[PDB]
Amino acid sequence: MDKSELVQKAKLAEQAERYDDMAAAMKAVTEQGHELSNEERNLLSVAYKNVVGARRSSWRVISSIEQKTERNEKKQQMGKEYREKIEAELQDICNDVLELLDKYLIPNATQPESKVFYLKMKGDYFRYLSEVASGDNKQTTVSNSQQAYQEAFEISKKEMQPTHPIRLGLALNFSVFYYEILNSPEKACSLAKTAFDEAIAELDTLNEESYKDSTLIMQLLRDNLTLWTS
Amino acid sequence: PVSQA
Ligand SMILES: *[C@@H]1O[C@H](CO)[C@@H](O)[C@H](O)[C@H]1NC(C)=O
Repeated sequence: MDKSELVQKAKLAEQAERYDDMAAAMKAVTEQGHELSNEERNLLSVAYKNVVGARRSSWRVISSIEQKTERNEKKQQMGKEYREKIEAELQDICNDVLELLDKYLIPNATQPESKVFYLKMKGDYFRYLSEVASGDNKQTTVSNSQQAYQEAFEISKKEMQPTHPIRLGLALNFSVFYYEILNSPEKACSLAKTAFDEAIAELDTLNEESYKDSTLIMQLLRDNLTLWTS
Repeated sequence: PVSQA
């Protein structure tokens, strides 16, 4: 089917708040093997962010409940079976996206913006996997995340302005990656502050709407920078 | 901590 159809069905899906449909559609467009427009690239990004965010919150909840003082060994068993059911789901979603990034999106990437964007996404859906990973499989995922983030980063430094949202975006998630995954506040605050001060240094020359999305992301960088340092 | 998609 035409991208046009899939993209419309995907937009319809978004308003309908049905993201499984949305992602499944944006996935179908990706698999056609043609570079996404910045619109189609943001539909996919949004689609899977919600499809996964559901399982993440689901997983976290069942993990907080499984933490509670539960007597019934049965109620404790099903708790694990359910947390693990949700994990396998959380895992499929990540693999599917990481598959798309590897097979279609990242290699077909043509512009520096796109490349950095998909590399940040690669880092994210490894960071997701690392949250519910175990044993040796964990170390692998945690590492892969950092590779993707890091690769994105050196492209953003060399090809993009400090105030560019996609670079501001990368800075945020990567700084967050350090804080939650690797449990390292210093690196987290280090990356955030740098990404922030480099931004205000050239935040006067860019004005109005190029400066809306930028500040919002710099808002979050600043919100984390304060919380973490306190 | 907050983030961005
Ligand atoms: C939003 O922030 C949360 C918590 O830091 C993170 O798990 C998630 O990856 C972020 N969103 C994206 C699209 O990276």
